[PDB]
Amino acid sequence: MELKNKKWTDEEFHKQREEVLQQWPTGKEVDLQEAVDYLKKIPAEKNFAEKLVLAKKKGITMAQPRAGVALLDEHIELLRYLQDEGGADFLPSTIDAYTRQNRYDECENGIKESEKAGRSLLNGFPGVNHGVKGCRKVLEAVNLPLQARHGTPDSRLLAEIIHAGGWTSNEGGGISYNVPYAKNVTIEKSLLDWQYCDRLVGFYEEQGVHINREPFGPLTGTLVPPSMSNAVGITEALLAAEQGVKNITVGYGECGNMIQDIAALRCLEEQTNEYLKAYGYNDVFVTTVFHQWMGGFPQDESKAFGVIVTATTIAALAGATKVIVKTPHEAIGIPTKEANAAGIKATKMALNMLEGQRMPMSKELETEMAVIKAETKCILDKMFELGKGDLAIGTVKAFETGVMDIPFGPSKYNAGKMMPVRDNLGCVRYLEFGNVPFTEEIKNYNRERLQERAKFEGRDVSFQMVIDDIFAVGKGRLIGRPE
Amino acid sequence: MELKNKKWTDEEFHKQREEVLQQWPTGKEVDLQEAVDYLKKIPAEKNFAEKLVLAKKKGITMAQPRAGVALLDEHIELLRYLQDEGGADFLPSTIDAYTRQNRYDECENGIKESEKAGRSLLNGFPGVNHGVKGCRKVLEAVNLPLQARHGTPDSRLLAEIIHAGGWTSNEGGGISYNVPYAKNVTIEKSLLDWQYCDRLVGFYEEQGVHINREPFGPLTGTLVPPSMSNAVGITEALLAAEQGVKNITVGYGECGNMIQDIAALRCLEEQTNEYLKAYGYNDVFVTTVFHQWMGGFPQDESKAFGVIVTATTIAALAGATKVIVKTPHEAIGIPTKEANAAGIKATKMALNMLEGQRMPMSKELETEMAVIKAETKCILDKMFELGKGDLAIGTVKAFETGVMDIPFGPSKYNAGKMMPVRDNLGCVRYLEFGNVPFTEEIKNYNRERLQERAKFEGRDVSFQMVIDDIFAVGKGRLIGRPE
Amino acid sequence: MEKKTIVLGVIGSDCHAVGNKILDHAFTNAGFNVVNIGVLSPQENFIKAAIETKADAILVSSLYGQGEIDCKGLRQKCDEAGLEGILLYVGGNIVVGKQHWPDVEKRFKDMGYDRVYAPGTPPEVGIADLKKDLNIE
Amino acid sequence: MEKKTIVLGVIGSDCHAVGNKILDHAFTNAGFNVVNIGVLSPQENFIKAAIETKADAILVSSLYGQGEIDCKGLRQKCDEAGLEGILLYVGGNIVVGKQHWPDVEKRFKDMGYDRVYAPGTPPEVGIADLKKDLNIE
Ligand code: B12
Ligand code: B12
Ligand SMILES: CC[C@H]1O[C@@H](n2cnc3c(N)ncnc32)[C@H](O)[C@@H]1O
Ligand SMILES: CC[C@H]1O[C@@H](n2cnc3c(N)ncnc32)[C@H](O)[C@@H]1O
Repeated sequence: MELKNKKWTDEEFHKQREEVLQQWPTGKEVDLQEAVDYLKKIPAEKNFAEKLVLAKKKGITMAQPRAGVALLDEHIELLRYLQDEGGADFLPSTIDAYTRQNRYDECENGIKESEKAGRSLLNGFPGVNHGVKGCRKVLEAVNLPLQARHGTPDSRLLAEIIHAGGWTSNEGGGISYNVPYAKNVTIEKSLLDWQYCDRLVGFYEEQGVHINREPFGPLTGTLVPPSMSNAVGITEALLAAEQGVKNITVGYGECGNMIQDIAALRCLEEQTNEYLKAYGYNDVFVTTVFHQWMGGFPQDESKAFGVIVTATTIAALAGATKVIVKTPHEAIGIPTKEANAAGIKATKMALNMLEGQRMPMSKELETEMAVIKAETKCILDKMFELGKGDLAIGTVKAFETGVMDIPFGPSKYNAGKMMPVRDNLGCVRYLEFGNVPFTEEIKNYNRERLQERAKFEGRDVSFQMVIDDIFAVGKGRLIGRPE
Repeated sequence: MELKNKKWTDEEFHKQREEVLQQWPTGKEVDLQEAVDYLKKIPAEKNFAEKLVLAKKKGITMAQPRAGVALLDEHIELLRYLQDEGGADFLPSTIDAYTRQNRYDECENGIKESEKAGRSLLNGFPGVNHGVKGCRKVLEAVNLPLQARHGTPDSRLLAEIIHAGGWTSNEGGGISYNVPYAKNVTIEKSLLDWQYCDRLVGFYEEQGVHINREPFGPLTGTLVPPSMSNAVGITEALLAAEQGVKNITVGYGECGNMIQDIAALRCLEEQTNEYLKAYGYNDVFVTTVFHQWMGGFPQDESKAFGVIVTATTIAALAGATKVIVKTPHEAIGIPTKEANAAGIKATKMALNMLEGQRMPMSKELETEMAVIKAETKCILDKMFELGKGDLAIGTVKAFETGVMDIPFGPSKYNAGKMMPVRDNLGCVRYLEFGNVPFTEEIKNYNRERLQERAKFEGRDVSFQMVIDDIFAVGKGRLIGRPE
Repeated sequence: MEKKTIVLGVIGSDCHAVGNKILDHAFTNAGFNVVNIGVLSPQENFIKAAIETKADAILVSSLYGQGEIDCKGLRQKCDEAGLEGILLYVGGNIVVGKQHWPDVEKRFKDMGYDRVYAPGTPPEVGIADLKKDLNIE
Repeated sequence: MEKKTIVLGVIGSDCHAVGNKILDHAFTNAGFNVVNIGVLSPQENFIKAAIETKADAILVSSLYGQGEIDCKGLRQKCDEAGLEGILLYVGGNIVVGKQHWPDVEKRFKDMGYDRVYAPGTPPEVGIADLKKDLNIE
């Protein structure tokens, strides 16, 4: 198929579906007619899109963990625990990494080994192997909306199965579930395969079934400048809306400076709505998700709560619709159900301690929002230029030319030239610009902010600072100050 | 002695000293000439006043726990653990409640029972019974400045012993260590006995020995409106300065609305400096302490971290010089050293995750600061009027007439007529004014804010809301919403 | 008529007062005559009030942890004052530190208390227990 | 330090990349010739690189937890490829979840790994161990 930012026809989509469903035998369980009936029977309390609308109307931040294990009954017991003991507002099902690489043979072996071992040898739930039947059992056992959370360049079959399984949100996008998650997948191919996932949600919306889509804001979770993160999220929202998606949660990963983070989330929401309307998508309900610190965690569990709850305070004052919960086991391994419930309880306590409170406007916030919007506009403007008006083609060429460039992305289609580092107040800035298409004024501001850190620390800004910042939070502080 | 806001003469003070030192046989260990030489040999790193100056210069918030047990060796081991494993910046020694009521016979029995049981049956460290010898052993065993933290209406002997013991800060004041801590002590007597405590620090400063004093901001820890809390703190700072105190940390207890709390601490610091200078005290170094939530805690330890760390975030963004650390055992009992170190580690992690960050100015913050300053000035203006210019006499008459009135104070000299309650954003407001001397404009603003809560909850503002707010945080949220 | 009288207070050198006000409010609203002697109350103040008001029960609140010392011997003093079989309740945060609750409960029952309450006990639990024990439920 | 060659990679379906960049940086700074095959690397890619570059050691990083599956059999394939006695290190977050570390270490040593590293291991620890194992301290 050729890549163009244009809604697939019903016939082109159907032709692709018939290929995709053959990729594993559980594809035979997907019956779109029957699945629409099943989805329309789900109570509104268990529909992810409808509950996001409710959260937005009530002005509350909802808490959602990450969670998943190899075996069905154990996975259900885990989610029920996070629901009942944790008090989660939304439920995930985090997909294992073999599924994310379309290696369902390795999922199957991992299922068998997990049964033998009495513990999960997979790092998530193999939703394609468990099929529509398994995914429906998960939904029927819980009392909250369900969302697939993962990191899959080719998620077409996964999406068919989890939506027919009654999961009313799918996370990801053609950039954010490629570059942090793959080494050899072209941007063109992941954009095409995520057009399928978006077009599937578009089909359901055309039948009156409401399903949420969430681009993965945090990307590599490693010092991603807000303007680059937001450029990706706005792009994935626009590409999803063209395929018919109507309920979109754009995301952002905490950088740690409260004003920068709040500026980032507000700019993301404002510019997402602005761009959607500018390109004619006038019926898209946009919400936001704030991810608690996605970099290295401290191993000490009390320090971990320090990160979890400061992150939650930023989300609450930002007015985020959703916050993704980290646990005290983050530095070590997949959390126990107890460690996960501990993270959810601390997060929701912090949210309830801040009910209705919002960061008021300040000159400092207004200035940072202007910086972020101007940097983001530079990137998107250039993408539209490179694509001759087609944002999908423009995204491919932006990655080819380093205009869009994600720190530390394993993808060989990522330029790896732009380099981020924190300024003296901990705001993530651009240390090396690579080919990111900023004006001299925008580059000068980054440099002036970073010079303040050089002056305070008595060393030149450098890649050594970047390394220091990569390790800082795990070592107990936001900014990688000299030892 | 007659109460006047006038520095005691050297002869008056010496006369009182010779009476006070006779109140327990450890008073014989106090030798003022010898103690001055001992104090001057303490390194700057272990002087509380000098380290506060350093924190203010560096713009950092220092973390300090509460801690104390009956036996000397166990208490030293406890403090060392909070220092080394917790990472505390300042050390307390929390005095037991028998000492606070001058019942040193009961302290001694508690020491004996604690030796027999292998655990502390006292809720703190009996500093008067352990004497100068024991208090010096504590100081010499630690590497941080030491402060007596307690709640003692008549603290004269305690202050002699702990200062001669090398502890370079004493918490309290004639209001804040009376009304929350006593039933039958007149305001006049506690003000007189705290003049002694301040005058002792004044003597030491006249010899060149720097000792910090900290009025106890949070009072009853139970919905204390910022303007009433701040009026007490400014009063106790003024009364201390008149006796010669030069290094003062004024305190404030978290109410939970971040903007109200930051406004409160900024108003407290600004008006403390303003009043000190207005009355001619031009060489007083003022710092602030923010107390993490002093009301009832949730029992669940993960929820407790949610309170600890949100509180710390408010303190950090307020620019507090010091934050007092709560532990996950708060709902249950005196923390173990492990639970205490856990609280300190979460607190310091939060502080380091927010290094250098301050709440920027906003219209919302500017408005709340103006409200708090105006309310506080109403109270102080009336106190000066009642005292015909003498603030100490005016404080006595203010309590007699309900001008100053502390919510839920056990003192029979507290009017108990003013009633606080939260508004719809969680800000503590005045529900019933009693005799607090507010203008109609100030009263009407409180009423308008509270009406928003009536409208949102669908019930009239009432004492039932007060009860709900008293229980709310222990039940998982800031505002006592209807069930 | 049969309005029942309780003595309510906080024992020893303990100054915590908010729970006392709430307990007074709750037990009053439940129909009891609450004789509130307040904070910082030695044992003898509970007994003098129980005698003067012919109280049916003494509710000892102890928040500050030293109640494990202060609470010993109240039952014996009640017997010696002619208050045999008066109901004695104790609650709050009655020992120093987090401890294994069944061990704490037994230690205070061994001192002569009829009912012993853990941290965070709602007033409504004590009201229901007292109505049951006084056969007025 | 005298120059030696290591192969460095992230095994299996694991895409974590930041630690790989830091390990490359650190071991290069220590004087090693780092042959970095990057993320998403099957066992065969480690062996092909070790053969081509005459590597003295293979450092298998595994962050995503499924390395307990992916890492089985590497020693045998190395033996069959003529790399008898080559040093095999494994580190990162090599099992799913927090586990009792002595149990994990034995499980991977029994798989044929020479050294086995827990979460949060500083690269400097592996560098010192490698210098010792190659006798070039
Ligand atoms: C950032 C991050 C991400 C980013 C990574 C971006 C990228 N492509 O690099 C994103 C968000 C995309 C990501 C994704 C996922 N992640 Co992740 N991630 C992390 C995180 C937060 C920090 C990792 C990091 O970069 N640290 C900084 C670098 C410098 O340190 P490092 O990677 O730990 O490596 C150092 C040390 O381990 C050591 N070391 C490492 N290997 C070796 C080898 C030897 C021989 C030696 C001596 C030393 C050594 O030295 C390295 C250099 O300092 C960790 C948790 C944490 N540590 O707090 C989770 C973590 C690694 N992720 C985890 C998981 C499960 C996932 C997924 C696999 C989810 C899934 N179910 O599929 C996906 C990846 C999909 C896939 N195909 O693998 C788990 C692993 C669980 C387990 N083992 O039990 C962790 C531990 C989080 C958790 N507690 O659950 N993640
Ligand atoms: C607010 C507070 C303060 C305020 C109190 C102001 C005042 N005068 O009232 C201030 C800051 C002044 C204060 C001071 C101190 N406090 Co204090 N305080 C608290 C706190 C945070 C909440 C108490 C409260 O008001 N709760 C709300 C009310 C409504 O509930 P409550 O008091 O718990 O009572 C309810 C239940 O317990 C139950 N209940 C109580 N008694 C009874 C009796 C019966 C028969 C029944 C059925 C039910 C029942 O019903 C009550 C009403 O709902 C608690 C910890 C917590 N709970 O989170 C510590 C706490 C009680 N304090 C404690 C201590 C030690 C102190 C001091 C004694 C310090 C010292 N070392 O001297 C001093 C007091 C000095 C003195 N002479 O006693 C400790 C006790 C430790 C222990 N037992 O192991 C606690 C538990 C904190 C801790 N974890 O260390 N405190
Ligand atoms: C860097 C992966 C992030 O996603 C989380 N995650 C990935 N897989 C799971 C999982 N299976 N269960 C719970 N949390 C998970 C992980 O804890 C870390 O925060
Ligand atoms: C309402 C008393 C407050 O002071 C604290 N506190 C009082 N005495 C001690 C003590 N001895 N050790 C540790 N913390 C103490 C208590 O935990 C609570 O936060």
